[PDB]
Formats: sequence, structure tokens, C-alpha cells
Amino acid sequence: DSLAPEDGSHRPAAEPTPPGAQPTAPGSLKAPDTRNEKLNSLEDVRKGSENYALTTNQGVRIADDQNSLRAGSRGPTLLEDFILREKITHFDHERIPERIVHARGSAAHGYFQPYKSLSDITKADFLSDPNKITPVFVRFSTVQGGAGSADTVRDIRGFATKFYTEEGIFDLVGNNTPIFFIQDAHKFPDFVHAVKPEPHWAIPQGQSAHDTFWDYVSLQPETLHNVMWAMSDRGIPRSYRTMEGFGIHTFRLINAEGKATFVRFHWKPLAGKASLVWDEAQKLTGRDPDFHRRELWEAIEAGDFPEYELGFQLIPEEDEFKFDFDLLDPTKLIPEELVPVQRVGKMVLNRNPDNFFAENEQAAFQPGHIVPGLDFTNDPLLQGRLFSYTDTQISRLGGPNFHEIPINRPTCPYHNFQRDGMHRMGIDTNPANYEPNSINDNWPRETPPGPKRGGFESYQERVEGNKVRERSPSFGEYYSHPRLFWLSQTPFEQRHIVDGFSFELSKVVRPYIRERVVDQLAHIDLTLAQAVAKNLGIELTDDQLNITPPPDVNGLKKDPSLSLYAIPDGDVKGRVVAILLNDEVRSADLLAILKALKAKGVHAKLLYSRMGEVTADDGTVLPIAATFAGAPSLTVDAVIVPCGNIADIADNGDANYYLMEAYKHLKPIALAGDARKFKATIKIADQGEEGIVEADSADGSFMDELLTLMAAHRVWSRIPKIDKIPA
Amino acid sequence: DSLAPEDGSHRPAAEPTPPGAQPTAPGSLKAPDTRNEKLNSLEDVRKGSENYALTTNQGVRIADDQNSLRAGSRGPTLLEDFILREKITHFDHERIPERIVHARGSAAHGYFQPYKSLSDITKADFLSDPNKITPVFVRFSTVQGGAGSADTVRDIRGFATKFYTEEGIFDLVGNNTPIFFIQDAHKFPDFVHAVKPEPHWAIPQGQSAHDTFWDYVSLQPETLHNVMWAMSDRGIPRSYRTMEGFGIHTFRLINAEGKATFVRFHWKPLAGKASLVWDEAQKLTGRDPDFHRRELWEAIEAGDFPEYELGFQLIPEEDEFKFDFDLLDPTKLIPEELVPVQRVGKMVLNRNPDNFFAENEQAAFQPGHIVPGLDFTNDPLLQGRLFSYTDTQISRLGGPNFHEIPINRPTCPYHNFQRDGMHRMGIDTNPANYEPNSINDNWPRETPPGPKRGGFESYQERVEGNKVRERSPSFGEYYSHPRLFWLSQTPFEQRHIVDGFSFELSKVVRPYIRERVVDQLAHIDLTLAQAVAKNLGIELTDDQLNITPPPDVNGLKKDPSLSLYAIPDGDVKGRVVAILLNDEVRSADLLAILKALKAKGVHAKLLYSRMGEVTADDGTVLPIAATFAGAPSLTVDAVIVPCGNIADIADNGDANYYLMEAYKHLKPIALAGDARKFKATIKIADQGEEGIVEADSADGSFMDELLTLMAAHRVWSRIPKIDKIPA
Amino acid sequence: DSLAPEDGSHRPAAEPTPPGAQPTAPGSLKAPDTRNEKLNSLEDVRKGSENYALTTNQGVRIADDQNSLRAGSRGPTLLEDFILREKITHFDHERIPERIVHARGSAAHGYFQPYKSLSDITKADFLSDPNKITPVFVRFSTVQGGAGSADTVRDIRGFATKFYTEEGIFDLVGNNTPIFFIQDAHKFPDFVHAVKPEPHWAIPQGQSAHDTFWDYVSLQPETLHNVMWAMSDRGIPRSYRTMEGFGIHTFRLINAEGKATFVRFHWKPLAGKASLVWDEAQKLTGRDPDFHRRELWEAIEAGDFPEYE
Amino acid sequence: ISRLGGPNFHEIPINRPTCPYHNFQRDGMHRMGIDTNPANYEPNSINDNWPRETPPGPKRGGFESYQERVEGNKVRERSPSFG
Ligand code: HEM
Ligand code: HEM
Ligand code: HEM
Repeated sequence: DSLAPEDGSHRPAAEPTPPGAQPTAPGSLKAPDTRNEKLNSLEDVRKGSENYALTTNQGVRIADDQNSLRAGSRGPTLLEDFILREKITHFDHERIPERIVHARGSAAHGYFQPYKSLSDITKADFLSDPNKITPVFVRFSTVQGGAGSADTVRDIRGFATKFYTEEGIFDLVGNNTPIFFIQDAHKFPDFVHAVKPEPHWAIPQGQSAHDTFWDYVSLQPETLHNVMWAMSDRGIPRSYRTMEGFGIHTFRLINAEGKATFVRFHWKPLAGKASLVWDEAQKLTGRDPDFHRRELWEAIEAGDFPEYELGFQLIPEEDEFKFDFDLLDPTKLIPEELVPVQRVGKMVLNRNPDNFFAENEQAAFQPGHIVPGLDFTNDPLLQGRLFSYTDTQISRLGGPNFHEIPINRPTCPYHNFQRDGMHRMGIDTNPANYEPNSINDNWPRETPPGPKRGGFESYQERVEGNKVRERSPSFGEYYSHPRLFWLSQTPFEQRHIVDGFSFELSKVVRPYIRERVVDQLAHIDLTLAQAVAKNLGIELTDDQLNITPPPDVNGLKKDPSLSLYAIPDGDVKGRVVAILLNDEVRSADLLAILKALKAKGVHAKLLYSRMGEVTADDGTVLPIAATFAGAPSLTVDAVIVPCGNIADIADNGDANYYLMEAYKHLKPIALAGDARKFKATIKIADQGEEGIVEADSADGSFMDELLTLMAAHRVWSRIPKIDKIPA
Repeated sequence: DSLAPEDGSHRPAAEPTPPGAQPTAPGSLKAPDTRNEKLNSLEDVRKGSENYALTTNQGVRIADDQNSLRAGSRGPTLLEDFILREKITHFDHERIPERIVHARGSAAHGYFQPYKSLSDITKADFLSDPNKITPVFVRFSTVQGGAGSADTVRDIRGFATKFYTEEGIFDLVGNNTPIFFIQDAHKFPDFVHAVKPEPHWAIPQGQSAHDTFWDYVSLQPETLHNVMWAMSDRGIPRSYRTMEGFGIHTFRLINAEGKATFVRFHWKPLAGKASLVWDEAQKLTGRDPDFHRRELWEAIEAGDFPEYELGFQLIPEEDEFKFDFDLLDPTKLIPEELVPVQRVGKMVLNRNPDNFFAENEQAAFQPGHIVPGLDFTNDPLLQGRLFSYTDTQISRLGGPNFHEIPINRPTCPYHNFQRDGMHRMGIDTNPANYEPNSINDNWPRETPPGPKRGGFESYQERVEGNKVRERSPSFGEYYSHPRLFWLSQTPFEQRHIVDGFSFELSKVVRPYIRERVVDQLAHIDLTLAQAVAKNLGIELTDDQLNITPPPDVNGLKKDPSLSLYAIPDGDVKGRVVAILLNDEVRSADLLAILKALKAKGVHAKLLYSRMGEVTADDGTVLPIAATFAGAPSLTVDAVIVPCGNIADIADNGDANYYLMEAYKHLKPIALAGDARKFKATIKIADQGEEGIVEADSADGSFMDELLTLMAAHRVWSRIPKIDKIPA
Repeated sequence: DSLAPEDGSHRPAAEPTPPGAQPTAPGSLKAPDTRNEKLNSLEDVRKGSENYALTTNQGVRIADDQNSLRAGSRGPTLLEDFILREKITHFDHERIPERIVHARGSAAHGYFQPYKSLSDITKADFLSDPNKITPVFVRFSTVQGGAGSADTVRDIRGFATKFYTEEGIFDLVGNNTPIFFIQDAHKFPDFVHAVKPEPHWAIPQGQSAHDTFWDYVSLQPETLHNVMWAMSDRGIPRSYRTMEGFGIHTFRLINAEGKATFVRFHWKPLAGKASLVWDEAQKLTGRDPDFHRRELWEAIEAGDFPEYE
Repeated sequence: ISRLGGPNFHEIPINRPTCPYHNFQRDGMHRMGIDTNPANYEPNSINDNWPRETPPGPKRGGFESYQERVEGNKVRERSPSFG
């Protein structure tokens, strides 16, 4: 060997580069100077490779790693080949059970800092000073599919954050919608079995579009609120960077005085909210099933660090019963019009892992991992989650020492009398393994609860009632939140919701199930019920037309913070544009394009009908990132076609389809000079249309107009015209 | 609170102290300055305790570790109690499967050094320089019993040594007898199932005295040689310090020129060879089932470091076929009169572990863990062993990363393309996980074999023959090695062997099995078979009386290295003497006794009818180690009774029995002044008797005579007189 | 070949015999006519052996079970020997973790029957009718020692009964003294760590006679009551047949009208109460460490069925 | 052994032979079969050596490997014929 090319092009540069410019790499090679306390303490288990000899695991150097030991060179393999056996054995035991739910996910390292001290409301140490930085490890995920399933499915997304604080690990384990599907953890296996692949044949993967899900939903109207979010474009985010996160349950903040405040946790995406459209999402599960995982990783390698603002909705203990819903009911959201989100800090994700399995796959988060200054509530869904994550981690990660797996280790001290268990790493020197003891002078010792650095003491909440298996009558209301959700959506968001339900219910084979779901929609909103019914060829009865809509939520008839798009929050930095090249590109158009993209932090992908390079009109050699078919429009946010020799691609089927697909999917399109010939493939008026940028050259205002469209994400006014396009 | 006594007597002194003087403790607290390269590298996972707060595994401080969280102080325990749940969950999962064989064992840290370079015969780096120190971890064990079974059972002993070399771990996994019971690995489960507790009722523990063992033995005469070692006093060693160790198999040494030399490995105990007698051993399993584990640990805390000399039996490739037996047959020993053991180096065990479970229980040794400079042979029992150990470790230690458990880790570099698996600690940064690769320039890389630091390449032995399941005809001889062993024993050794078989066969319920074993003994030696038959009320037939004895082994009719005692090798340092106190001890006797014992490194334990203290004749306050019943004569090597007020213990039942038990078990006894009144208890002549030290006071020659008896270990001439003794 | 002696003296007679008269044997060979519903349902998974060929686990008959496959009779073992590999692999994976506590234990099958209907105080179906028999499986044990430790140590004894009822399994998991050492489950690991072998050297086995235990007891006076039982001759029973058993906790009986009655469960030994003396017990741990296991099995083989009220 | 939790994966219903299987292997995680054989080893006299070995033969015989001739040195080497 000397396999590497002599020019060094096998190794990516250790500096921020745009998506697709270099091969991606382990975080610690790609960005060796990005550090935080967690990332520095993982340094003891990191292994290098360059300049080392290949060995067995026992440190024996290997001479020939190409062959098994045999009796004669065409003979039988011998049992004494301990090198083969160790290598095959390790390979044979590589896999561990995937997570029962949220098996599919993507993770990154980062840090958090508060905006100011929150000691008036919580004694939680990570929130006590704006200069105190807490390292974090975040894992984003889907819910239903296996570890090998696709990213852009329609589903809820998980959003889990491990805070490595100085007084313990705090895991904030949330999703991307503000409520869950069910109220009591006793029904979690029933709900999850219903949405997962059906048990006789294990179909379908990553989809709720099947009979058992809609059967369960039709029989359990508590589910309807999260089902509404899942059927909206919230179920198909553009990126884990452009979705919100929520803890869902009401928890408690506890201050040094012992006062409890009810809280609901929020993550606000600083890149803004943005989702795909169903056809694009579903096709993308086939063109690039790793699309979210890839775009997260590459955004970090490019310096487009995912940033989220931590927000709290705070409710005084005395206001527990002032809403028309139960605050402990996880199928109910707290409208931001009633209880605003107070901004409290920012988290930045600025480094990828080194080994996906070691750090992402083995990561273990628990909602029960809280610290002094925080506490639980009686939310019956949250209460059952406190049992389940520790239990599931004993078999997923092989034993009770999963806190010793490097990614999961606290960065603060931990000492106790727990001993042994499978794969015990820590070697205890304590003469005692029990307390109280005199032989080690009772160390390690308990610590009284206090303002800081004190022991954990539960908030002394009053408990009164009988031992009962019973749902609180306050939780038996199921249509007002789904209604408030529906009425807060724009007209196109409502349409997407109708089309989500219609598509999904079309795949339910038993027709009575679709009719039972349509009946439930009629108790939410009649316009929604009717439009779904019409796509299913179902007719509402007399009685269904007279169902009285549920009441407003505390007087609210809408809450624009529930919409993805009603209030503009577009950010173009980190988005990507496809540029369709020709064999003689007008280089003046390219410079103007590339310069304007660069100024907003927008990336470009130069596409052509083959790989290699093409030469512009001034001799600039342009390297091609991908072909038209290899990097479809689904993977980009907008498409620009510069002038040059358009005859080269004017009859290219793939080139024409690229624009028809982008057009169908409502993406901004910009055509310079003779690129305007492509207006006939997308049947666009001679005079132009909103959403289509066109001019003689890709000049001054042409780029500003494209970038304005991109900031608004998609061209929703084109919806009525895409119906006709065969694409 | 306040638990430690204010005088600090809860903590043992950090310096060498005699057995029983202080509470024993973790190695790193007891002897913090004893270091070696492996002990230093374990420092990264060692945990402290003093001055730390008590936490959960996630680093959250605990305020109340005495109570569960409940609804009211007499209410039901709440599911939200995460502190209770982690603590009980870790406890609930403490246990891991015990080793299938050798589950019971005791271990210690130490170091090895060769006497001179062995470069001429092996390129093994640990043996290339007398100044090169190799850290070791050694585990001694029994074979049959579980991890909770007793130490002083009659069984074979394991003696496994892990060498942390600069070119890889080398495990030398041997036993305390030079042969094994069976020839081919395929019968290992059969042999082990036969010796282990019987399957219907799981009895008996720690014993071969039962029908299935002797049934297998009587049908598989290959077992007879190791059975003779086990029935001898070799099966009941006095200590892991006073037994020999052997690799058993013939292995190969490979030098830099590629020459192979056959080698059999040996460990010589520098404390000498010494065993118990059956009655003592059996009773000791009940009075102190942890006797060997305790004795080892305390010898190391006292500075009596177990020391062993590594020795090689070397045989040139050309002499492979020159013996009467096959060198690859593991039921055959290589007589030291034909092939002397050449001294190679010294191993010293000088520090105990910190945590038995983490370092002892999880330690994993494999005979397949060899390094360049060593190689295997076709011994068919060893060949099968190469498969078994890695296999068993995937379940016992939970996955294929058992090399990352701290005690098992190489101290030299290890790098390769193995990834994942349960409990993966190492975080790999190599962009490649395969070779050949270009993206990491093919690192880590293969290394050609060579004189030092080269890759492992198997010795190119010629193989020729058909694929067969067939025992070599050269292995078909079963009685000459058993006969050589027998004839090399002293007369009292022979009697102990007769009694071992007689005792064991008396526990076999089916009489025909005892008859068939007796018939096999008659093919070894008629004197042995007749004496066993007579103890079993069996009469040999006329053809059994005419079976021709097997031939001598290469002309030898005996080899004194096979006896424990024929060639004196006694060493008193680290032995212990019981001193039976009275309530007015003559202090002049005690000073003479204790100073003489101290000069030879012999320990003492001051015994009485109660605990606390007694006052000598001159006011000296004497602290009592144990009562007569609490520390029986079984635990000591000799007994001394000083003068004083003998009428205080003259009629104590326990005091008298102490002497009868030590007298029956052939230990030296010394009686000073009026203590000679006890001569009537042990019916000893007025004139005295060899083995009994007696005088007017414990003064000049008294102690030298007692120490001479101790140097010879036991008073074998007393055997004919102990048969009368009711004790 | 091989055989069994021609006189058939290798096989125990299938009828009640006294301790030591014959080799002991699996129950369904020793007492083929003893049945109950549980014992009969286990017949689907019972395996015989006589008259069957030796095979791999995949049903392939084995021709030579004495040798590995090698290249020449003195050659190296070949990787293709799948018979050897399955055989050693099964053997290598025999062991499972022992119980964290109560690892040392001896068990037997049997049956339970109430004297009269308890329908006035409980709706439990196994106690509703004096002619309704409930199969049981009982496991008796020590607490501290491993599964290979000794039987006649000084310790508490566990007495666990599995009732196979018509409305579900009821497990009555008790001990041989009416109280436990500690009050709250949160201290269990603390107490058990203190009585168990000390963590630096893993000594001593099957004994509370050591510093950590007595340190814990001296700092936690709530332990004293069970300590008193443990130090009496209740800590060294003569047999599992001659000790009491107790559920320890207060549980509840619920009748068909919904009334709750507090209840504490007891087992009375119909063989009477009897214990060893310390010296005898401690010596017996060395002369016969399987004494309670052996004497229970042999009592059942002899027709001296352990009976408890 | 790790995918299916132990050495008794032949007892999982789908994997079970439909023909007889008897041998001296015992124990292992999740052991379903309850063995009544007084012996768990061979050779044994206590169960008259059952279950027993069967010689190879034309039908219903024990497995015996074909006696191919092996000749060469112990090498880690690719056959030149494969290149
Ligand atoms: C508000 C409702 C819930 C939310 C927001 C939620 C969120 C999550 C997230 C984000 C993950 C993946 C964490 C990771 O990335 O590793 C997860 C995993 C999991 N969840 Fe929850 N969950 C909810 C309800 C429940 C309930 C009610 C249960 C059972 C009672 C449950 C059991 C589990 C389990 C067993 C896992 C796998 C954990 C592992 O293997 O480490 N979840 N959940
Ligand atoms: C000369 C013959 C043998 C010797 C000297 C020997 C020695 C030993 C020793 C000393 C140990 C315990 C290591 C420790 O303290 O952890 C051990 C364990 C073991 N032996 Fe061997 N043994 C022999 C034959 C065999 C054979 C033929 C097999 C199976 C083919 C076998 C399978 C095992 C297994 C499975 C373990 C447990 C290992 C673990 O769990 O790490 N042994 N043996
Ligand atoms: C009155 C108090 C208790 C009694 C009478 C009792 C009794 C027993 C008995 C008889 C067994 C062995 C069952 C068998 O033969 O398989 C056992 C096992 C066990 N006990 Fe308890 N115990 C008590 C308290 C506790 C507590 C407080 C805990 C933990 C909170 C606990 C945890 C365990 C565990 C983990 C096992 C092993 C079970 C298994 O592996 O199947 N015990 N106990």
C-alpha cells in the first residue's frame, strides 16, 4: 500500500465547506478545534489510526489480513486461526436492539447558554447564570420506522436533548408537536402497536396509512388533536432545523424558596419553520431516504449550525384550574395567545459525532432524568414514561451500567454504593458498598436540599383520593383543540391537511373505518369533514351535517402561532439552489448568481446531464456536482437556469422534468435569457407569473426577487395551477 | 453523620501487616505505592469516595437515601421515584453468568521478569531482555464448583496468568497437574457433565465423589492419569502459593530464524510444595470455605508475595517421536528425569485488586491469546480449546467488546477495523472501517513477520492425511503414566492416594461402578488395587491378580519430581502458628516464641476461650485474635502452648480438642512447662515422641526444633498412631 | 457398547424407597404415576432418551461422538466440524445469572387444597372449594450465598410457593421468620450489600459473621428483630420440612361484597419444628454442603412428603 | 447466540426440527426441553449409553465426513488458481 492519491484529494479539508464540496468526515477530523467540556472528556476513549499497525483486539500485530489459515493454499480452514475468529466474532455481534420507538434518528453535539439568571423561578444550576455554558447532545428522530427506514416520512418527530449540567444530566425528551396522541401511558403499547407495521406481515414501514392506525384513531377520539398535526405539513418537515420542539407535559420549576411554577418547554427554530409538501416528501423517501440525516450533518460541516431558542410557558400554581382544559392532559396544548412563551436561552449544534453507532446509536435519554430545580406533575402519560426508559435501556444497551457508555456519562462527579452489573467499567475503591457505614466514615454522603449544590427533594404536592384505575373526567373533551388547530391554519395549510387525511384513509382497506374517521372529523369541523368525505366518495348524513362544533378554547377562535406560515419567519441561510448548466454557460449570469447566493449564505449545486466538467463562455471550467437525475429537484429549495447554449438542454427530458417537479412542489424558479424557453414546459404565461423570476440576464434585481421568493419558502399561490401539470 | 470511631481504628494501616492484625482492604488503599504499568493504566477508571456527595448514576445529589417517595408517610410508593428505581434496578442486574468451569477463583496483580534473554529460542518480546518487566494478573481456581463453592475441596486447580506484553496479551492458562483427564476437546462437555453436580438434583457441589464421575472414569481409561493426581494430596493443596502449575500442552517457541522448538510450560512455587490431608481439607470447607482466597489475600497484605519460577521443558523438532508416548497427548506428562525444566524467569504477586467483581469476576483469559514467538501444536485437546474461550466470553461478559473491560485491556496499542457491538467504549475516528482502503491511506496497516515488532505468522507445519474423526493410535495407552506417578510417591503419599479412591468410591451408590474402577486400578498396580478393594470389601479375582503391569516410561521406574515431599522444598515464611493462651501466660515463653517466629517470617494467632484480652504474668496486655472454636487448628500449620496458669484451660473441651485435631492432621505441636499436661490428651509417651516439641520453658532449642518440624510441613511418621485417636 | 450391568442394578426401582437404598433419579422416572395438572402439562416438553439415536440439535445423527474432525489422525482440527462446534457452543453457553439473593435453593412439585370454602372473606378461586386442588411448585432457599454455596449455614431461609390457579398464578413469596431486617425497599441494596461477601475480596460466603453486616446492624436498630431470629437456632434448621414459613407483610383478602380484611400468611410444618446446633451445622457445611437439598429430595423419594398447613 | 439470546435457538418454534433430536446438551438461557435422561454424558452405564451413536450407512445412518485428502503447510495464503 499507498492507496491514497498523491494529490491528497482523498481527505476533506478541516474547515467549513458547503454541502457537496468535499467528502463528509468524523467531526473530530473535520472540525478539530470545535470543543466543549463533553467533547473534551470523550477524548480518553477516542481512537486514531494513522501510522498505527493493524492488530487483534489483544494488541497482536497482523501480518496477512487477506487470508484465513489453511492446510495447503487450497485446503480447509483451520480451527487454530484465532485472528480470523476474533475478526469474524466481533463482526457477528455488531448489532444491538434498535429503540422500540424512535429507532430512526440523527444526532449532533452542541452547547446551551441561558439569556439571564432564572434563579427567581428555578434553582436549576444550568439556568442560573448566562455565562454558564452547558454541553448538549441532541438526537432528532421519527417515531414509527426502524433504524433503516426513511427520513422524510409523514410522522411525528422526536427532539431529545441531553444537558450535561454541573449538578447532573437533565434529558429534555420532546417531539415536534405540542401534544401527544393519548392520555394515559397504559395505552402506549396499544397506540404504538396500532401505528407500527401490522403483525401478520410487518407492513407498512414508516407510515400510519394503514387500517390498524385509523381503526385505533376512530375508536379513541383523544388521538384526534395529534392526528391533526400529523396530517398537516407539520408531519413532513423540510429539516430538523426548521421544526419546533416541545416537552409536551406540564412539569414544575422549583426555586430556592420552594415555590413551584408549572412550565411547558419549547424550542423555537432560529432557521424558521418550514415543511415539504406530501408528493415531494414521499418521492424523497425513495430518491434519498437519508435526506434529513445528511442535511443536518452537512449544515454543521458548512457552519449553518442548527440553533434553537429555549422557551418556557409559565403558569402559577393558583392558575391550575383556570383553563377550559386540564393542564395535566397531554392531548391539550396551551395556546400562546393565553400563555406566551418566555425566551430563556439558546442552544447551538456545532459538531457532528465521530462514530454514529458509538455516540448516536448507544445514546440513552430519559424524561425521568431531572435535576434539583425541576420536578414532575401528575400528567398520567408522563407518569408512565418515568418507568419505561430505564427498563428499555437494560436490554437495549445490555445492562445497568449504560451510564458508563462514553456518550451517556455525566461530566460532573457521581459516587454511590451501586456495584457490579454486566460490563462494569468503574473500579470502586470504597471499603463500603452500603450506607450507613462506619468503615468509610459514611462517604459518599447524602446532602440536604438547598439553594444550590443540594440534594434532590420532591416538591411536597398534596395527594388525596382513592386507589383507582380511572380517567379524570376533566380529560374527556376531544374536539375543541383539533378545531382551534384547524381554524388557525392558512387556506393552503387546511388543504394540505384535507389531502393528508384523504390520502391516508384511501389506503385503509376496510371502508367502515374511513367512514368512522369521517364521522369524527364531522365533530371537529364540517368543512374539513365534507372535503375529506368528498375525496373518499362518502356522503355525510343529515345528522352529521347538524353536529354542533365544539366550543372555542377560552374564547379563542384561532392562534396564529399554530400555523407554520401565517406569520413570516423565513431564513434563507443554509438553503440550497440547483443551477442547471449547459455546455456554454454565460459566465456573467453565473457570477451574478453565485455572488448573490453567497451574500445570503445560500448554497448552490451545479447540475448537468453527465459528470466531469463543462467550460463556460469565458473559458471558466465548471465542475459538475451531480446529474439532473442524480440530484432531483426534491433535494433543493429553488431552481435557477442561467443563459448560454440552451439548445444543449432544451430537449433533455430530465432537464424539463426537473423544472416540472420543482414547479409542482411550489418552489421558486428563475430563468435567465434564453432559459425562458423553458416557460413552455411549465405552461407559464407570456407575461409572467408570481413565483417565476425571468429577465434578459441574471442581473441586479433578478437575484433579489429570487431570494425574496426563497425567504417565503414556497409559492402557495401556484396551488390551483399545479393540478393540471402531468408531473 | 458520624460514623467512624474518633480513634481512627476503622481504617487499616497502609503498610504490610500480618494476617488478622487489621481489617483487609482494597489493594490501592492498602498498598498505594505498589505500582506496575497495568496498575497505573487502571487509574483512569478507579473511583474514590471520601468527601464526595452521594448521587444517582447521572450525577444528581441524593438528599434522603433512607426512604422511598410515597403519598403520605404511610402511603403507597410512587412511580415517579426515579432515585429508588435506578438504585433497585442496578441492584436487580448485578449478576452475570459465572464461568462454565473454574467459576471459583481468587486473583492478584504482580509482575514477571526473565532471568536472561531467550532470543536464541523465541522472538517473544516479553522474554527478550532481563530488564524488561511484564505486568501480570493471575487467577487461581478450582474446576467443578460454582463461584460460591468452597476453596479446600478435592479437585484440580486452575492457574491462569495474563501477561500484559508490549506486543500483545499472552494468556498462559494452566492447571496444577501436568496432564488433563481427556484427550480430545470433543469429549470436554461429556467429562465436565460427569464431574459436575448430577442433572436431576444438582448434587454434589465441589466433589468428584459421586456415581457419574466414576462411571465416566471406569469407561474412559484415558482419565486415569489425572485421576491419580486428583486422588493424591495434590488435589488438596495447602495454598495457591504451595502448588505447581503447568501449561499441560506441548506448544512451540519460534525464534527469529524461524526455528520451532517444542515447549511445555511450568511454574515452580518458591514457597515449596505443600498439601493438606483429606480430613482437614473436608472439615475446612465447612469451618472456612474461603480459606485459600483469604490466605492469598493476606499473604500479599503481609508482604509474603506469592513467587513462582517460570520453567521450560524444551524438545527439539527432531526428537518428536523419540518417547514411548506421544508429545501431543495431554494425558501424558514429560518426565523431568528425561527432559529437565530449564529456569526462565520469576513472577511475583504483590497487590490485591480493588474490586473483586470488576477485576477478578470479569477477567477473561484464553489459551489462544499468544504473541509472535509462540505457536500452537496439533494436541487435539488444545485445538478445541482455541474455539471455546472466545465463544463463552460473548455470553458471560455480554458481547464482543470484553477486551475493553478495564482488567482485560492490553497496555500496548491496539487498532483495527472492528466496530460496534454491545457496550462499545472505543470511539473510532478512522474514516475507513475496512481494508484495503485509500481514504485513510490504508491505516492501520499490516506488518510483515520479523525478529521484533513484526506481524504474527503461523509456523508452516506440514499437514498430511485424510479428513477423519479418529483418535491417533499413539494415544491409545492409559496405564503406564498412572503407574509411573504411583511408584514415584512416598509410602505415606501412596496411602493418601489409596484413601482418596476409597473415600470417593464409597460415595458411589451403584456397586458395579466401584468394581469397574477397581478393575482399572488392577491394570496400573496390584498393590494399589488390592488396598482400595480391601477398603471397599471387594476381592480381586485370579485374572485381576495376574494382569501384567504396564511397562516403565522410557525405562524409568520412578521420578521423584512427581512427589510433593520426596525431595525437601519446605519454606516456613508465611506459615502461621496457633498459640493457645491461658489467663496468666509466662511472658518469657511468649517473647521467646514470638521473636523466633518473627525471625523466620512465621505468623502467630493468639487464641483463647473468649475475645478481648488477657494479662501476662508481668502485666503485658495480650489482645486475643480468636477463640479456640472460632479459629480451628485446621487454619494453622502448627500449635504452641506456652506455660502460665495451665489449670485455666486444662479442662477446656475446645482447648483439648484443638490439640487432638492438630495432632490427627500431623501438625507439629510444642508444649512448654506445665503445658506438657496436655500430653495426656494426645496420649503421648512420657519419654516424648518425634513431632512433639517439649521442654521446661520455651527457650533456646525449643523454637529451633519447632521450626525444623515446620520446615518439613507435617509429621508423616505419626500416621500409624493417629488411627486410634477419636478426633 | 456398553452397558448397564446385566443385573439391571444401574436403575432405581420406580417405587418409594428409603434414603440411600437406591440411586436417586428424575421424578418422572422415580414416580411415573404421581400426577397433577401442572406436572401433566409439562409433558409436552419432556424428553426421553432410551432407544433414541444421538443427534445434533438439528436432528442429524452422529456417527462418532468421541473425536473432532482433523486433517489426518494426528492433524489440526478443521473449522468444518459443525458437530463439534454445536456441541462445545451449547456447553459454552450453559450458565445464566444466578438470583441476586436466594441463589442457593431446592425445589419440588406438589398440590394444595383448602379445608373449607373461604368465600366469606375472599373471592380468591383457589380458596373457594375444599375439593378444588391447586398444583404448586415450591422453592426453598438460603439468602446470602451463591447457587454453589452450602445448605446448613446460619442465614434466613426463603420459602416460595407458586400456586397454579384457575384464575392466574399466585406466588406466595415468604421466608422462615415472620419479619424482615429492614423497613423500606430503598434500603434493600444497602442491607444486602452489607450481608453479602465484602466487595474488595469477595469474602465471606454464606455468612453474616463479618464486619460489614454488623456495622450495618449497629447503625440500623430496625434490623435487630430479624437479627435475633437469625442468631437463634431458627437460623440453622434441620430440614426445609421442619421450619415455619411466613409471608411477612400484611396483605389483604377481598370478598365478593368488596370487604377488605388484613391478612398475614403462615405455613405450619406438619413434620414439626426442629433445628441443628451451631457446631453441627457449621461442620455439616463441609461434610455435606448439599444436606438440605439431598434430604428434601430423598424424603420425597421415600414417601415422607413435606406437608405444611 | 446474541441475535436469538442463547444456544437454545433450535427450540424457537419456527426453527425446530420435525424429526427426533436427543443428545447430552443441557441448560442455556431459555431452556424449553426438560430432559429425563439420568445421564448428561457419554459414554454412560446409568442409562445404558442412550441416546446412542449410529454408524454411517445407506439410510438413517450417522454423519461421517467424506475422507478428502489434505496435504500442505499451515499457510495464510490465497491459491494462485484464484488469481
Ligand atoms: C409526550 C409523550 C412522549 C414523547 C414526547 C416521547 C419522546 C420520545 C423520544 C424523543 C424518544 C427517542 C429518544 C432518543 O432519541 O433516543 C423516545 C423514546 C422512547 N419512548 Fe418516549 N415519548 C413519549 C411517550 C412515551 C411513553 C408514554 C412511553 C411508554 C410508557 C414511551 C417509551 C419510550 C421508549 C421505551 C423509548 C425508547 C428509549 C430507548 O431505547 O432509549 N414514550 N420517546
Ligand atoms: C489442558 C486442558 C485445560 C486447561 C489447563 C484449562 C484451564 C482453564 C482455566 C485455568 C480456566 C479458568 C480461567 C480463569 O481463571 O478465568 C479455564 C476456563 C475455561 N475452560 Fe479451560 N482448561 C482446559 C481444557 C479446556 C477445554 C478442552 C475446553 C473446551 C473445549 C475448556 C473450556 C473452558 C471454558 C469455556 C472456560 C471458561 C472461560 C471463561 O468463561 O472465560 N477448557 N480453563
Ligand atoms: C419480606 C421481605 C422479603 C421476602 C420474604 C423475600 C423473599 C424472597 C424469596 C423467598 C426469594 C427467592 C424466590 C425463589 O426461590 O426463586 C426472593 C428473591 C428475590 N428478592 Fe425478595 N424477599 C423480600 C424482600 C425483598 C426486597 C425488599 C427486594 C427488593 C426491593 C427483593 C428482591 C428480590 C429479588 C431481586 C429476588 C430474585 C428473584 C429472581 O431472580 O427471580 N426482595 N425474595
